[PDB]
Amino acid sequence: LLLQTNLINYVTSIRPNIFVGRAEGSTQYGKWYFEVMVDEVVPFLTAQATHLRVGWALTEGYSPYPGGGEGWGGNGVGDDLYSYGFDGLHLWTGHVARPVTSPGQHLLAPEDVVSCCLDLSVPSISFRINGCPVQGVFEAFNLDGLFFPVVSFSAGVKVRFLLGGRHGEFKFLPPPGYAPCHEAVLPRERLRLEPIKEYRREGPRGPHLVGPSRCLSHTDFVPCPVDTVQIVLPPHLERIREKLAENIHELWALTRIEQGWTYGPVRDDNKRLHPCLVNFHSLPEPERNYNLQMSGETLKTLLALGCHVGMADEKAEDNLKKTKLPKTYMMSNGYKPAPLDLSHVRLTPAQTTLVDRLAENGHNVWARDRVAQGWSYSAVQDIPARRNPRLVPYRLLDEATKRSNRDSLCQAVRTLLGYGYNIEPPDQEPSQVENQSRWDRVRIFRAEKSYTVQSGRWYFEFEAVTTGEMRVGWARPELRPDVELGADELAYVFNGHRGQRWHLGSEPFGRPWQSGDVVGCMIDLTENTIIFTLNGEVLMSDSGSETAFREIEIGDGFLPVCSLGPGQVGHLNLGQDVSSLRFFAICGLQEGFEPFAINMQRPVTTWFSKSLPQFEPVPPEHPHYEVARMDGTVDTPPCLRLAHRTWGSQNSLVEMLFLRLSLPVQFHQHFRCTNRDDPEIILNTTTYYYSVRVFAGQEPSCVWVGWVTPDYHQHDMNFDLSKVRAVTVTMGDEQGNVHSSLKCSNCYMVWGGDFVRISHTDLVIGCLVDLATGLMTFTANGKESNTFFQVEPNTKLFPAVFVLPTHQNVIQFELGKQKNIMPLSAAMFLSERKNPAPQCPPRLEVQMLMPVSWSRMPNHFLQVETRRAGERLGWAVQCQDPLTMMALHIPEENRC
Amino acid sequence: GVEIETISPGDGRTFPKKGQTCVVHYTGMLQNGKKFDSSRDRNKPFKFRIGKQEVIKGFEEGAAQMSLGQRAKLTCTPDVAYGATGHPGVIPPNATLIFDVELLNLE
Amino acid sequence: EIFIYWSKSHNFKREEQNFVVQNEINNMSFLTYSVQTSLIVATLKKMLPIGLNMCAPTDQDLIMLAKTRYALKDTDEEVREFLQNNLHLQGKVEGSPSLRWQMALYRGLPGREED
Repeated sequence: LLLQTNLINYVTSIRPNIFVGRAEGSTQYGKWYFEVMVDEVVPFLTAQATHLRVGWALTEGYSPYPGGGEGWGGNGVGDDLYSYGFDGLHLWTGHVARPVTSPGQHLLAPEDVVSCCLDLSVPSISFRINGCPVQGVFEAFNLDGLFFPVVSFSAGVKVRFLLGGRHGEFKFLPPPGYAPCHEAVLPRERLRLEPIKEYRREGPRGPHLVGPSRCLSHTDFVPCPVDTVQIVLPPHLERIREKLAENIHELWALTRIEQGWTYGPVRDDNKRLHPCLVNFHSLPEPERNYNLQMSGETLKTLLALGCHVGMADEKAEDNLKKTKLPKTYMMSNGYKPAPLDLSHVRLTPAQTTLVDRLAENGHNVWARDRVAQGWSYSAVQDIPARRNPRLVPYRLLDEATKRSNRDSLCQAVRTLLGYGYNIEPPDQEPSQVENQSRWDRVRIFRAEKSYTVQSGRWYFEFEAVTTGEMRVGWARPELRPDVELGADELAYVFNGHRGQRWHLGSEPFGRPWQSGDVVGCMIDLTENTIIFTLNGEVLMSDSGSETAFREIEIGDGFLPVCSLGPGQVGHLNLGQDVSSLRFFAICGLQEGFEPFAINMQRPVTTWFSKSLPQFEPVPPEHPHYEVARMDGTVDTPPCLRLAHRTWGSQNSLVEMLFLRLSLPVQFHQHFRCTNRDDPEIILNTTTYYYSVRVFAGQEPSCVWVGWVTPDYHQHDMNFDLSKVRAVTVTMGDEQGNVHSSLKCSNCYMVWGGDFVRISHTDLVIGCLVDLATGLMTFTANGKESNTFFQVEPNTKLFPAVFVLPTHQNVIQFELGKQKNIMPLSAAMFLSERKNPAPQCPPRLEVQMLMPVSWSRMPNHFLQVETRRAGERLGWAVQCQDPLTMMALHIPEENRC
Repeated sequence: GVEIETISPGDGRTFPKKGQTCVVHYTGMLQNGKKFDSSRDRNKPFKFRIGKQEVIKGFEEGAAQMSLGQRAKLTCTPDVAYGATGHPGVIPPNATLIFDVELLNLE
Repeated sequence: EIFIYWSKSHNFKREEQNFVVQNEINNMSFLTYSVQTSLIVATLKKMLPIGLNMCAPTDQDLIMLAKTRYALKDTDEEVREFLQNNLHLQGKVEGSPSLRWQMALYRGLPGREED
């Protein structure tokens, strides 16, 4: 009942920028192997034991924000269902440690070599320690997102990543069929060790705030071209079917003539003397007409894209000629340009964009075909192993190969343009790659509410390290963390991507910044005005006013606020040291303004918008959702009914709603195996019950009813029971025979569509838990379902319903009892363990999932050092100065 | 009653005979995973003479199997721990304790 | 000097309003009708920080006192001795905290020599 506190170490995580995944028709191999060599570990640098785990993690939810978190903080590899870790004695996942037998087990000590494997084919994550198999395997886990290696550690460790090849030597042969992890660096990046998602990095002059980063989704490795089959070939294309083919029959041959690759009558193409500029008649017939119909195929891509041709001017055939250059002279049947010659011809930007996507659709058809023949990607080419360094979608290819591909089709479209046939751009359709997660877009860093200013004249600077979408300005204390700055009335901010004011909307105001610009924001609360300066020059509106905003009411106060978009960095200088402020004196000093932090001896504490979905109580004043705490008549048990206020109205917000009741039911620490009520059964029972009434009108296929563990942070606006986290930790003997197959998750739910012709009767889904067996059961409408769950001892499980509203009467929690099954209130409250009368005390209240919440930024962060130790030593990690935190633990929610 | 699980091996040669004080730094937790004590927070190693029954029982068959420098984890059942009465205000009745014990020096 | 002659004359202001009305000067594109947009006051507004730069923050107090002097329309020449008679005006950088950070910047300026 009383908030518990303790001192806990800070824990961080480091990964290579190697991401591997699996999907239908993905260009990625599915068998990966990496090692970590432990060099030094101080077992107890603080009171709390030193943290060190290795493992794999997922790119769609493994975000270990420094500081608090699940349980007692110190979240590393294995403190959620997105990471899979190992510490030498235990296998960690879902914040549960499960002992694993290894031959000589012990915590990770100096001179230890941990070999982690991922076969994403079954999905599995094996391990070895010092070359000895670790008898325990994660399996059957979620395969969305991308997997990267990761080590979690507190201060006082030194480790070394071994990625094979020139980044390590593995000390141990990878088990057969596995690929070293250095073969997954994409052709545009360099192998390096980086922290997981971060909101802060150290900078030259001071800390650099960092906005969200864009990680590759597993569907960015599948090449998805435009189908080029269902295209009837037009007359105007077959009319030009030849020259556009003749000009790409030896165009690749033109570059190397009169060089070491100079043709010879004895040989032909592909004989280190390739050119053979004579004609394609001398060349083999199948590849010949294949080249003709490949020129046609490029034109077919032009058709499917939306390119059409039209002839206007003088026929280029007349005013074009073939040039027998002194270069490219050959003895085999005369000399000529290897492709078909062309005179002065130009290309408009429409053709540039068109040839870019035209080359993309060539690469992506080629890659698709190669994958369909089994091939995959590898930064080192292995032909007999059928792996290529270029099996990636065009967007991920390197600029050298992009250009090399673009050259050929640029020549083709150039030859087409010479003949005067129009290259018609297609229609333009604006599309967004990712739309659901609108919240994983913007990070808002504000000063603490304790610094709110209600008077005086204040100043602070913000350096735009990357010209992008960032907003800087002043903000009232009760700033919502989930609205863009200035959209509401709680912020007066400046957006620099294109110069815009923001308060209750947008107005064009000022220049756009470039990289390195310093925006000095200042407020005069005597005149009630806000001024922005860009590099010491005041920004002026078009009307001529020198104040961005005027007539601002002082109100409760104002705070410095900053908003960094995806991939955006910035430096917020509140001015604790005046000399640091670069453009203060030029504009801001003589006018009377003071730096915001002028004697904040300790640097100003800041809070950021933490995009981790927490469950929070439904606000009593909410524009859309209302909760009625209906009491209990004789026929009806106590309820908590959810109603949608604005259904049918114009401003209706219809979206997935993740509801849960505030208090959990805890399972017994030891399990038993190793109408009117019978008083002795009801008093000696451990089965508990609660139902949910899905009212008529609310479609039963849009409701999921059940339980959630206290670590459900998944605000997924497209929910289904295949998007719930899952894993299967399997413990076996020396031979591999299983001894345990524990199945873990965080959402134990049933879909109302399993239970459901016309819908006018409500659906009463009942849920039962046996707290001394660990077994969970559901009843559809009286009939027993076929979904049973088993949960290990001592777990917590909140009641929960996930519903997409389809009626203004959505659902209704019902805290009743069956015959010889106690109600929830008996399980939830200790005082009621023997009371069989259903209750609904004021602590039981429906909570909903909020996408974003404010969170403190730590004053001091861990100092990790990474360096490529050598070609054979591999990448090294080293943290040695300790950091602690005085935690505060909310016991019912199991969070810190 | 007490289940010793080695976390990091010590010497496996010198074991605490009766009458040798044992210096052990430790941390203790209810089986549900909550902490009631650590010596590392106080910052001083805890010394006890084995054979004088100052410590709870399981803590006394338990730190006897350990060797010098070893770090292990003991799981004392209430029979070989406080038991049905408890340590009022610290340990609830009928409780099993888990101790991360590091036997630092003997005497 | 131009500005004090600006304020000390009245018909001159009307003639300025004349010039702006018969000559249709935008008075805005120049800067980027009312006396607010007078180029005299606009130029002095833009040139003011340079002037204030010489006056150290420790002289900010004298100024507040001299505000009274020009309020009662005291003689321009005698303000000199109004300021040598009222000489103990400059305060203490240690005794006044805000000055502890203003005087630092003023002390740091390479063009601002204490000599």
